[PDB]
Amino acid sequence: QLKRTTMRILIGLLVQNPELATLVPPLENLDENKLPGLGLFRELVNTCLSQPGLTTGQLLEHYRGTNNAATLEKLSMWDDIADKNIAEQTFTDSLNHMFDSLLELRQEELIARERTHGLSNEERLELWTLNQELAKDIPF
Ligand SMILES: [Zn+2]
Ligand SMILES: [Zn+2]
Repeated sequence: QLKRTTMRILIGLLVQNPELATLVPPLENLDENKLPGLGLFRELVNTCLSQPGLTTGQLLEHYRGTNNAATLEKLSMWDDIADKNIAEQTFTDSLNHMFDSLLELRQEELIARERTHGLSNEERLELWTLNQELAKDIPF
């Protein structure tokens, strides 16, 4: 009866449909500490890209023995996301929500940085840009 969250959907859908990994943009320069589940998601995407065509069982086997194995097992049997017809649309929708979340975190970071240290011209333009566009047992 797992409740839906952005990272649960992304990781769950990827485990159940590893071919979805090809839809993910490069995540190399993201800070996994800013978003629970992001580090795991990025690991899974890299595994899938390393072995095109791998099945769900082959993906889960690669992660046997890791500290996330039990969580991926649960997401692999999570039938709330099991529908194949809407899987891809749900994946790309949730991808955008994840990056939306990172935008909101960055805006909050720049606001805090502005009070404590002030902003550079580049950072102040970034904050202005964010303000305009943002106005318009599983641990994640
Ligand atoms: Zn590996
Ligand atoms: Zn949406």
